[PDB]
Amino acid sequence: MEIKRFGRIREVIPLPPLTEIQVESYRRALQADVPPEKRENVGIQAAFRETFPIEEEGLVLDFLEYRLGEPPFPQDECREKDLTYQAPLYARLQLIHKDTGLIKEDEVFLGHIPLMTEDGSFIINGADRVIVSQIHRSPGVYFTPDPARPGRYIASIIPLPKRGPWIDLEVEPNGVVSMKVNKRKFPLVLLLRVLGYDQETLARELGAYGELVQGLMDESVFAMRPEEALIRLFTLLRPGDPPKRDKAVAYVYGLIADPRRYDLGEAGRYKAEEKLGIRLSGRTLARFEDGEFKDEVFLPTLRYLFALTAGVPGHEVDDIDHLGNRRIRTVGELMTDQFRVGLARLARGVRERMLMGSEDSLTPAKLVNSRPLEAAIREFFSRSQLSQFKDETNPLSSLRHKRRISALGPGGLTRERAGFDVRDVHRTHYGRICPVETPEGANIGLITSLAAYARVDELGFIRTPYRRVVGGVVTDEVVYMTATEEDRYTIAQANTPLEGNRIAAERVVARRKGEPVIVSPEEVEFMDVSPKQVFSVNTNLIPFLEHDDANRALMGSNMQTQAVPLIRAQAPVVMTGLEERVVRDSLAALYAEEDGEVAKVDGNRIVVRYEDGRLVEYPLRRFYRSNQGTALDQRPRVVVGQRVRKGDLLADGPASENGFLALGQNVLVAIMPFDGYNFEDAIVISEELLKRDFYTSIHIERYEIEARDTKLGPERITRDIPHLSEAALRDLDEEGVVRIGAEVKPGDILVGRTSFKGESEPTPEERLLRSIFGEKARDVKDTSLRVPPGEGGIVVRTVRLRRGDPGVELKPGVREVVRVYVAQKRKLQVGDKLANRHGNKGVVAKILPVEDMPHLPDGTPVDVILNPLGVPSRMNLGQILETHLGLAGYFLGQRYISPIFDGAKEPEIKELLAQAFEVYFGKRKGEGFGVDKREVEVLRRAEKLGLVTPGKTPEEQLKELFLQGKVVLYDGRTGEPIEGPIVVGQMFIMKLYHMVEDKMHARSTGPYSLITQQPLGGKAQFGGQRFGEMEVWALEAYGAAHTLQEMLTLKSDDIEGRNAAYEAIIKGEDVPEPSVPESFRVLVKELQALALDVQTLDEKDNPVDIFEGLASKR
Amino acid sequence: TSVYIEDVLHEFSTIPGVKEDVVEIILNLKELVVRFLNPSLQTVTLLLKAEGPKEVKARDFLPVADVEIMNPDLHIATLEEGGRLNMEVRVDRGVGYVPAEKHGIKDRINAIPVDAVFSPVRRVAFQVEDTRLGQRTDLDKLTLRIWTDGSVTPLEALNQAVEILREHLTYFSNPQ
Amino acid sequence: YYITQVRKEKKGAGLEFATPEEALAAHERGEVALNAPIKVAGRETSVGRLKYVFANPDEALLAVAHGIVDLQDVVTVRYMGKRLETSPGRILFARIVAEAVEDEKVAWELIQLDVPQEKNSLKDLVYQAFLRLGMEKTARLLDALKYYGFTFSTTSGITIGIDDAVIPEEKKQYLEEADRKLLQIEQAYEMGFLTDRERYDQILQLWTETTEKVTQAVFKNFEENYPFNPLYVMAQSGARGNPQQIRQLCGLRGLMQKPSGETFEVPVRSSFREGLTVLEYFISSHGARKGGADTALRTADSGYLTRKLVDVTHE
Amino acid sequence: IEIVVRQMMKYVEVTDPGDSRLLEGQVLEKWDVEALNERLIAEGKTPVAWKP
Amino acid sequence: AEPGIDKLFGMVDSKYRLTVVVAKRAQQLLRHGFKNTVLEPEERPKMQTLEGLFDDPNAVTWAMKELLTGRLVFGENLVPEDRLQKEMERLYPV
DNA sequence: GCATCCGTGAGTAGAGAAGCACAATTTAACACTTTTGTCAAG
DNA sequence: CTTGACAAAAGTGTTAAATTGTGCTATACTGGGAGCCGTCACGGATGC
Ligand SMILES: [Mg+2]
Ligand SMILES: [Mg+2]
Repeated sequence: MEIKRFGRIREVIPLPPLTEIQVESYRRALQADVPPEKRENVGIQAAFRETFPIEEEGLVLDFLEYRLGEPPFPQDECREKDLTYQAPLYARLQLIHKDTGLIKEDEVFLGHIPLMTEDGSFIINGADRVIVSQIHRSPGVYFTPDPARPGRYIASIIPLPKRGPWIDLEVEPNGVVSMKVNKRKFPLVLLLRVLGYDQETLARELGAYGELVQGLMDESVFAMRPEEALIRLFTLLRPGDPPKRDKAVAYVYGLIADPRRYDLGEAGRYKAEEKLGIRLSGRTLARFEDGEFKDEVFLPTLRYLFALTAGVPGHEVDDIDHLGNRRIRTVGELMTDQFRVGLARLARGVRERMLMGSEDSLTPAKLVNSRPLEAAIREFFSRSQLSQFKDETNPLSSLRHKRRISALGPGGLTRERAGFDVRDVHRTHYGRICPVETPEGANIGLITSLAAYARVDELGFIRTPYRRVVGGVVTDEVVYMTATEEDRYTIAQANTPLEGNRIAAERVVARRKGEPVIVSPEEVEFMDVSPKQVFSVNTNLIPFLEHDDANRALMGSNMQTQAVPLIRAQAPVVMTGLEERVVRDSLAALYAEEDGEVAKVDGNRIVVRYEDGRLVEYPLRRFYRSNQGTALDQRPRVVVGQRVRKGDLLADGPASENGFLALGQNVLVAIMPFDGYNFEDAIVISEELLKRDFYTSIHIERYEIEARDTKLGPERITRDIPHLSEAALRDLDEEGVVRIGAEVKPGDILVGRTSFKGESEPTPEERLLRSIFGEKARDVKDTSLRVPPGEGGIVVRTVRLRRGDPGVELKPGVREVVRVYVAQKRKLQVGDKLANRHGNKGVVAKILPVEDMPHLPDGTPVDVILNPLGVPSRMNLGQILETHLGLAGYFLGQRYISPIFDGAKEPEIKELLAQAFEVYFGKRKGEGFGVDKREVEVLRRAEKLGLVTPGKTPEEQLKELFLQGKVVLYDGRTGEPIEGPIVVGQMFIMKLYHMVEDKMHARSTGPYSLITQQPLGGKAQFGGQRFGEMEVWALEAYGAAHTLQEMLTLKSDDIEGRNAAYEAIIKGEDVPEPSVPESFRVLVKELQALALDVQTLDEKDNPVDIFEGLASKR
Repeated sequence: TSVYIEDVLHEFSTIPGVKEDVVEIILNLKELVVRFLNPSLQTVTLLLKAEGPKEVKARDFLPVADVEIMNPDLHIATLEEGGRLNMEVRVDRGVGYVPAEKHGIKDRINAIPVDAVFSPVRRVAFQVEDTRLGQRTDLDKLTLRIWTDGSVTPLEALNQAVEILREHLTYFSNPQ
Repeated sequence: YYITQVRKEKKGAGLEFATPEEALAAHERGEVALNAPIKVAGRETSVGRLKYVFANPDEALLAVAHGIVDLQDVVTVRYMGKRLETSPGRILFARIVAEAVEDEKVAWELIQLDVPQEKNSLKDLVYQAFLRLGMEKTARLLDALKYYGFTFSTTSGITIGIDDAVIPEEKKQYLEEADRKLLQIEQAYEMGFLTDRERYDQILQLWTETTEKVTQAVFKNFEENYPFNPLYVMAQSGARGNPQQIRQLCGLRGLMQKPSGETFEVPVRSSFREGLTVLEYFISSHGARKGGADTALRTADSGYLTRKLVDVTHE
Repeated sequence: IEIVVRQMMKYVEVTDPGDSRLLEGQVLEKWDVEALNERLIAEGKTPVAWKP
Repeated sequence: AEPGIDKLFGMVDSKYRLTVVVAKRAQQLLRHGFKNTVLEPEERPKMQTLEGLFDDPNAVTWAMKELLTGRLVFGENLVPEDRLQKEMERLYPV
């Protein structure tokens, strides 16, 4: 099956590593491989050099170097033992006695740094996790216009998040400039005097604008000394504190001049110098040297604000949503920030520990307590919003999750504060953030994906590549450049015709500061690398993207993540060219390290004899359960003795076919209504799909149970469960666990556990019951683990971890834990959700036998029937073009690669359809068959609909229909043809993770809440359905008073009513009259706890006791 | 309908020395075409014992009386040096498509039920032409095209189909 | 709708004969089509009305089963004691309503025979049946319409191909005409006759009119050349789609708005069938994101409003 | 809409208490003041003056 | 739709009165084991069971069909509630 | 009259970091009868 | 149907260890700490 490639744009550079946003950022933070003496002042190395040295003010604790040891356990062991894949951290510290002059050095153990895997994820407590990158306003100096009053501008100084206060400079109507700090507004003149500025200095610099300087020349404080002006400012900031020079200087220094508390950041410092045209020595608003304050940024900030207000040409306002003003915090920065917080907490503990207790005899090991450092690190990787449970339904799911950009999280935004501006597609998202990929709903515009060619720089600004154009010729020089730098050039489109390297078109479509313009070739300075850089990886996997509406392209890209791996997964007939790169960069498949020969091939492992001679054995991940329950296995794709080159595929990963991403099946699709089973996005499939095991997926469910220490005796995991027969214990082995390979159904025991019964005398009816039968009550009860309803399958793995095992850190009181893995082979059934890459989704509503499906005249039935009514409103025409191209490739036996926006056009598809007709119909002629009578009838209608040209032969008219993607289709039920030609072709359809098997739930009676006594929620807890306010409104509107009262009382929280209702039903009786809900009783008692006398009265205003006399004191 | 492999407990496992896992092997076995030469034969068990390194095919099953393998060249598994494959494949006779969850046939404890597609017919197409006789030209020429796996010839399948329809037409005889 | 819409032909439309036999003779030679509008003496008729006169609906539908006529061909059928010039499909629809309500005379008054059955007409039929017959008979009628509606849509031959989104020949003329007038605005702008905002408003009005004319051309092309086109039939019947969505598939995408709300000067000149360019797709992405953001915030505001209304009028 | 608008106009403001215990500017339902006025007129006392 | 639902709605001034009458009659039928029914033996509702054709156990179905016959009298303050319950028990023992 | 701070509200489902001494009180191990419960005897 | 007497079961009174509660440490030490932030409109009051 050959692959035909479409497209005319030549990409000079390939896609960058798709996980480099995760991998490279964490490498830069750790710096684990670079020797300590060559480590740069970034990452956790910067954290050590910032908090250290710790001075008592004559004991100094200095930092020299750190090192990271090898992880205690491998990644597979951490997953199996619920451990964190982490590396021990040791810091080599020295304690300096400034009085004596003696230095003692030792290496202290600071804890464990979690390690990133090769694919770019973390294993936290045995679970795979991904740290999502965060987007926020970049630090620096910004100048936005005052909305309340026109003609006025406000200066904003933003440091790194949680690394200083936000500062506002505004020109008050009185003419004096004001500085707002910590919600306290005060005149900047006072602070500006503190930093050593006289009357002539301000006039010499800011006096060339107009009346603005006159409001900055209040001589009431200019004659005042800076020292008392510093104290005077200290009173305004925090009023009431006793004015002391030592305390006042510390507060001001810690507010704007302390690098340990205020940090403008490398990105913030660079933005400040670029905007104000200055050069900062550090990353603080001011420096404190020689016992006095020197200005760093306030004067240039006020100079810019005055010039902006005056109206000089070189000054302009700042768009805060401009992507040059928004930066990305990657995993390395997020971990480093939390590492610094923990290090600061550790330093504070060291400082308070080094000022008391055996001062002469102190060591860095004794002073340093690493628990605050570990607690902050553990908190970040476990309970942070940006630390998310890894989505690994399929390899594309994990790849997307690592490239996600979130505006939420700690230090970011909340939906309430997220308006139409942070949620919108800014013009600078072009080539940096995918415009279409985003979660529809409350998260639209807040969680986004990095563009395919985009990369995050050191400062956190997303750069996109462009080809340099000089003299009208497009060169191979590629420049990665930010949005603010992009605004300075005229950038042409990647589709501009070129004769070699010279631009051929006289009129070139280009962008100038995001606006589309028509320019000459000599005015073009840069060119787009490819159409693919505008979109993310998921969107780049949608063929004929240019023919789909953006709202439906959003759905198609998102649902590719939800596709489950299939046992017979196939790469799509129509591809975009990124299928191989997604598999390669996801690290789910296995490739040869260099050239060599395969020595051993097995389902468990592959051994390759490389040219250098070393034997490398690659264990194969087999039937591994992902975070979503999908089975992730690698199947070998080589044979013994086969010669492989460097990078050649050795074993396909999940949802991959010969190194190509395979998220679904390639099936024959007929676009036509079918008896209402296609109604409103419903999908009709053939039974032939189940016969050959398409859309069949393997899912593994994990069940866990613990044997605990109890005050009544310890729980025992054993096969001897009281009061059960041999049939219930048939599949349990001698240890009480179900045997591996046994088929389990709901209600079957997975593992037997007996718990000692609580000491409680039995009811007299039970006592007589045991007395009659002469059976002594046992001391243990059945607390074994059973299959929940609607679940089951085949037991494939049993994991038993016991207390005292190496590396097994069980919680106290737990003797052992048993984990059982149950695998089920799920076939496609009614209610399962199918989707394609173009946003067309629906559930299977009907499965037909092969003889019922519409079939081709040659006898080939279709596989899937799709409703044509889902096309016109959704405006996603790419599925139609995929169907047309798929039809041609079905008969020509070939697949196609059509890149988005540069690929197969209709003239190219129709000429392929012409060749496909010669095998579709030319084969029929050779076999000795003419034109069907049924085909003649369809052609008679076809010329009446204007689909074929009158006067042509039936063969020519059939060819005309084929070039339109339409064929004569017969009804399998009647044998008669469909009255009009039907678009029949081959389309790639995915099976999504939303399955009716995991979503069906029902409950009659079950667990109830502790306080409200209402049924719990969720299928896992066997809970009831929530009957909310709107559902109550529906019954009120219907007038169903008694139906409403049952749900309020009899079925939710009437303890007496629900017990009596159940007993009445099982006796064949009608349910009794309901009583007061228990939630109302809770409300009354809670209202009484608020010192409110709430009493229910009768017709005569007399109190009525709704507590049955149980709360009345005698 | 059922397959048992020595030292294999379920279908979600791999066999040492065998490139394919049990799921893939079962998928290969679903393509096996077995022809019963005895009309009274209802169930047969095919025994396969192979040792690596070899590419075990459908022809490597032990011969059975009145049983013929119609596709001896079908690939079953790839054996690596040091790998062994001892299988007991049970072939039943039936109609329609019976999933493994319905019949659940296990000849022994570790036998794996297999979804069964008993239909030998692979594809059917019928063609109608404009034939003429005498002075009337609206007559029909019917041409039935039958593709079968080879265990049943297309002529036999057509004869059985005619009999099934003929028997169903006798159901309209006695009114109630 | 498919079985109730009548076919219109143009092979011999507007040609006049003298006797009905002469009109039938022309149809035999292929000069005039079966449903082509003709005049026998002074009355506008067609070949199908004269050639096929059926004594009852059963005979008319028997001919359809035997392939002589289609459900959409206009013929002569005697029904309810009246000589009706309608199609068998329209006669078939009358029998569907009559058998569903088990009353032939009342069902005759409940339907509009001489129009294709669309969303509004079917809604009117359901409401009229409810008033005259009650819920129980209306429910049976609804099930009968559902059964036949699903049955005929399956065998109708309704599909969606790329050629079904027919591009009118007037789009190229309008785009060239708009380009010529676009240069006029730019030429006048350089002459000082109009300001910057006047130029911006002039371009938007030019493209707004061009967008509307293309929409008319798309539906006019369907009306005269492809009356049974899938997109046209779905839009006219009220099943799926609106003229705005049909234009984006067959005409042009149109003007797009910037994130600030300002409209881009250059519209997206390509439809979904032709395929947008990379720049046009990104330009259209601002509106798609804005619409989705509007939808998310509107549901909370609408739900909040509903709860206020419930809590003020619940008594 | 009229059902909701009816609830939006349900309250009135007292402009002149008259011979009642109400206060000028007090807000109360329209029905109550009309019912209160009926008793006041039925005994000769000054009715409450109110505005919608 | 329920059989004769249009006729059921036409016999009451308020549609919710029909529901009250049907529900109260259904519990009267359930209380007395369908022995107080006004339906003739050929008029009793039936359901199809594998063993055979048996009486319909749904009293709501019985109550709706009884009201269609017209042998039931409904209204407010017809008879005292205590007198009604006692008299039905006597003439229809259960 | 107006300008400002505070308070209120913003859709529904589901799935998810001191020892130590000593006294005072309680627990648990004993012994003890004393008490039910029970199997011979009539 | 009473012995009756008899061992187990249960109650009970000491006594011990164990657990728990409380007091007390004598160079001099004398005003904290973390935040600090991207929504918007709406009453309602509180003063100016
Ligand atoms: Mg077979
Ligand atoms: Mg005639």
